[PDB]
Amino acid sequence: GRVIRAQRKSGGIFQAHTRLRKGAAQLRTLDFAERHGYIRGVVQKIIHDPGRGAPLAKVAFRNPYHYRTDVETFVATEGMYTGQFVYCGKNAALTVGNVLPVGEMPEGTIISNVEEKAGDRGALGRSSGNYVIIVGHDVDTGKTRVKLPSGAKKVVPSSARGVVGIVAGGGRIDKPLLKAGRAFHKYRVKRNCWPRTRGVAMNPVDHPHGGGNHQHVGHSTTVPRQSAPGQKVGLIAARRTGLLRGAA
Amino acid sequence: PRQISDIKQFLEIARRKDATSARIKKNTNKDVKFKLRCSKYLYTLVVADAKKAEKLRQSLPPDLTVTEV
Amino acid sequence: THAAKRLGRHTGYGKRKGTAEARMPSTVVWMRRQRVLRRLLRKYRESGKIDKHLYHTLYLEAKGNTFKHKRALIEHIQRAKAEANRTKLIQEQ
Amino acid sequence: PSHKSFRTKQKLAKAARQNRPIPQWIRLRTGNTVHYNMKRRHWRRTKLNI
Amino acid sequence: TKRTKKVGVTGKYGVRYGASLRRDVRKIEVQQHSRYQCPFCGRNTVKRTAAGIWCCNGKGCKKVLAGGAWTVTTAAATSARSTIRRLREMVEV
Amino acid sequence: AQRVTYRRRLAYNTRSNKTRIIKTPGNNIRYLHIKKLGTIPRCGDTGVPLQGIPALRPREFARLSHNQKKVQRAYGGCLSANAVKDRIVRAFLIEEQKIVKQKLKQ
RNA sequence: CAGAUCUUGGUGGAAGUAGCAAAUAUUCAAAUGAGAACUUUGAAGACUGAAGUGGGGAAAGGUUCCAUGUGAACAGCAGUUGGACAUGGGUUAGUCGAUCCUAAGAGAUAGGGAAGCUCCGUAUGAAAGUUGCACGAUUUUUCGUGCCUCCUAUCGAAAGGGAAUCCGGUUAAUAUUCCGGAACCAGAAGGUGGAAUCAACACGGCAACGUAAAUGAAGUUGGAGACGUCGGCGGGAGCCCUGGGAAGAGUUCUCUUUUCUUUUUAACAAACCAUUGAACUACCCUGAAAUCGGUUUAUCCGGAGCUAGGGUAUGGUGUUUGGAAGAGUUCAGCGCCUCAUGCUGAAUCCGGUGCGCUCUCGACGGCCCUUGAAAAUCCAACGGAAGAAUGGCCUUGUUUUCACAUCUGGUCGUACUCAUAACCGCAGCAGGUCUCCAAGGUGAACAGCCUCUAGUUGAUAGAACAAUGUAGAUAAGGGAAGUCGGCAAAAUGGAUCCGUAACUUCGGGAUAAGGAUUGGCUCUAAGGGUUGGACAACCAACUUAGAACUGGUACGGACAAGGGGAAUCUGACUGUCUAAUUAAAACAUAGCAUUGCGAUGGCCAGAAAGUGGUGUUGACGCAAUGUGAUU
Ligand SMILES: [Zn+2]
Repeated sequence: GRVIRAQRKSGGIFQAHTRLRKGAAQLRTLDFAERHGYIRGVVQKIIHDPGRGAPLAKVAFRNPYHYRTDVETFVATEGMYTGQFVYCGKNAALTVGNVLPVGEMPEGTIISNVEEKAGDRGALGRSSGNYVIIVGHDVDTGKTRVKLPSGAKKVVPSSARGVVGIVAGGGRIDKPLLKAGRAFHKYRVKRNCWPRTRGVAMNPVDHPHGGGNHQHVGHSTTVPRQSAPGQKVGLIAARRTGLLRGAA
Repeated sequence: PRQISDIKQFLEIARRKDATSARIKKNTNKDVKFKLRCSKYLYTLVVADAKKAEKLRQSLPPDLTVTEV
Repeated sequence: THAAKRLGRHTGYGKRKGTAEARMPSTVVWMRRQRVLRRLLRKYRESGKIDKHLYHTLYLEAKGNTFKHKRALIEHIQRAKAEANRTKLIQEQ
Repeated sequence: PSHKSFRTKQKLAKAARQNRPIPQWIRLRTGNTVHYNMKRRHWRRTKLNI
Repeated sequence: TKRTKKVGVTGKYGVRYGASLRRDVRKIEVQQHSRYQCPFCGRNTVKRTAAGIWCCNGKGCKKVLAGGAWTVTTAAATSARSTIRRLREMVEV
Repeated sequence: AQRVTYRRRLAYNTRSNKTRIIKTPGNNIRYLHIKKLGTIPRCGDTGVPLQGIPALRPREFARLSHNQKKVQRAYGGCLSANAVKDRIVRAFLIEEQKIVKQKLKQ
């Protein structure tokens, strides 16, 4: 046969389009000021990052060791404004836009850009309108239980930092794209993944679903998890199929 | 090219080191133009009266080479 | 031919190939009328014929397509001034 | 294209020099068969290929 | 003149894309292109930009607000701010 | 009417191929290649253009004298007058309140 | 060797045969020449008709460019001619490009794999130093220590960024490169003059801010470079149009104070600059506003300070000048071998116009689940390192970000074509190949048609109209009876005024369907600008509507330019594909639904890797599928 499109997406023309992107959205390097006290920064810009629904925030801090200022690229939280003072550290106040360790915050708080490990500069809850809820704590072997946007429950060390509030950008998926042009423009600044040709519309050489006098798969679309590349197409390791008629 | 308004500055520029030559131009409207060729610029002074032009020509430095156009 | 057209010849329906808006845009006609009306209102306000209270009203009516031309605007101003002067005379007397 | 490198211009100079007639006194040498050759290159018939 | 019964701003889309999709776009488009009050200035001069940037016009409060895609503030953000304030006030004591 | 040609070998309407039609003292209509317009320096705090400074290309400022690129004031040529006034008032008020907080902390 | 659709070479019948028919078109006279339908000159008739058969470029070609000769081969006819042949000549730059910078990317080095050719990797797990500071130093200075801080290989654009040149003339062929004139930029020393500082770093304005200068080390910060698309509005430059004057030319049975050509002002420099045209555009001062006012074509602004008055800045493709009339252009004379082709007379003037065209600028508005490069380089600010002139006068450093002045600016390309003959397609092939400027009339118009400038008259020719053809037209009466099928053709067609159904997602259908008018001439009425004492004689303007009269009952008079309707199947629509037999109901699409994955992960890649993509990503995400608007 032939190498399928999924196998062909290893790079090259399938890389992300990052010319217009302004920078990574890392929180900050976990330093002495954030570990022991707090540090004050000023939000000097709130800008639009192409390919990302949520806005980005350029925040200027003061270097504690050298005569210099450092500009960060926080993920903008809803309600943040330019000229606002944000505080990052263990002793920061429970205010929207501040970055605090998860272990220094009560139960039920809504946060964003949460670290999986203390120092990775934000991993969880970064897309627009998404947030992470702090479910509980455990002082002995200090670890915090949190609820992720997908409903999963994750345990993190009680030193990971998170931003109080919700990622700015509100509900973006509520508006229909309404035409291929909007879909074309949406994915143009993201990558070469649009449009998509159905496998049953191809030939047997191209896709496992191609061929036949009628457009049909001919075999179960649910494929095993331990499937070789080139045949891991369709529904991979599907626990169940059909309409989700009641789920939690 | 630069233009000179007062006659005093025209004589001062003529009394310099770069004043290689001067040119006299007589126009149809009985106007006289005194032009100094310096190292960088050409300085032109406009005289609308013959009497003042004659006095200016007589007052020009003797070492200056004056040529009629 | 241009002189004849200036007099008014070679103008009828058989000599037109484009639509009326194509030959003369209604946007330009409205723009010309609005500028003329606003210029007249400003001149009257500066000359003292009307006050700012009446000028503001007439400005909004002109934007609202109340006056067809200068004559209509002048007539409306004359009626407003006459009524105001008559009411002032009644109040004074 | 009026925008040529030094190497290209030298190659053009060499090509123009090579495309010249052979003198008769050269062909008159005893035991020589240099009278005619097909190496004559015209700008429209055979291209230089850089 | 009313000039349109239902489609409103959506009327630029013609007869295509489906009536229900057109209405759903219409409501969100109205929210996106509606004015909002500046909490720091009071003027209704807050415009959207890039689906999340909200800027206030004028010589004052030139700040940029980070809000929702179509509205300055969403219900989820308002509830989150309220519960954060309640948690902060109950943890300060 | 007379028609013109580009004076250079660049044959495209790019931003570096700006041209202006001129009439010479020979009754000749021909192109004249010109540079882009200059930009007034902007305020560092408010982003507004700075009053009293000409709009020039970046290297054209080197030929100017010092006073023509600066306004005779603190932060002149970098911040606007309103921005400087706001900074002065903000600095004085915050320092006064810092002194008040220090004295009252005892 | 008689064969192998044998190999190579040569040569036949077909045969003086098919044919040398797209792109409207040529004719007369003279010259040269042995020879003229193709050469040259003059005349006439035409075409390209500014989205050109015109003038230039990018790529590509490489001498095809120019002059002088030849006509053996080629120019499918010819040749006195050529992009052919032969001999010579021709490309002149500090300002135009490359060179400099960086983008997508390429790629050494450290290091790690690989038997290896080599693969990954670009501050990467590297002792990856160029730079900041007077410690010696006669005495008025870049030479050996010390302590030092997030620097860093390079290549990569003749359309991205960028320091700087214009006019006139000149050659057979080069010029923004040469000549004459007039400028600009960068670097280097410091040659003068000016300015401040008597005892160190200026003044004025309330302010916006201004000046001829107005000392400023490291470090830090800021700005410029530097940015999408569409729409209307206002201005400027060039072009177009129009009224006079001057000069020349055309017509002149008749008429036309007539028709045509010229009437030009560059870079650069200075002063003003809302005046003449275009922002109360931004900011500042006085002042405090409801009977709210100001204001754009477009509804924005204002006790977070409106209107009004007065100022500050932004400043050229605006005005007045210099350049600069000495140039260029037009006309009229003298020499009369005329030699340097010279000399001598005049004009080159005064006005106006705009929903006009091209470019540009200014203030705006709409759109995005699209927000629309980087770097070199330059400038500004915070800050305070360093300084030494002395005897109120004869005496220094600084500034060279003030004015004048000196020197230097190297290397490479520069001819010509850019195409129905200079490129590619076997060729001098009706094919293909990126882009700049774009006159008048008709007309909505960069539509079609004619014309001006410019170019060309080049597609083997002559004679005659047989059949059958190719292309273009018409046809009495019938009107699809033809044919698988109204295939083809015909019919409709512009604009203005009436009128317009079923159905529908209420947006459409719709120009539905169906009707009337259209010329020329003479008038009438209404709709706008400055301007002399209720007004007003002009100048400068275009529209709309109506009426009479008239003729071929004709008039979008050529050109230009929808046939329409009633149903069924199917795809929702816009869009995409089988280059060279299938454009579709096929693909894609928005919408709908499902699956995996919380990073020690999902999916993909790699021989391996201290390896790569998604990922500058985090479930409103990525990856894998099916169905295909709405209901
Ligand atoms: Zn506000």
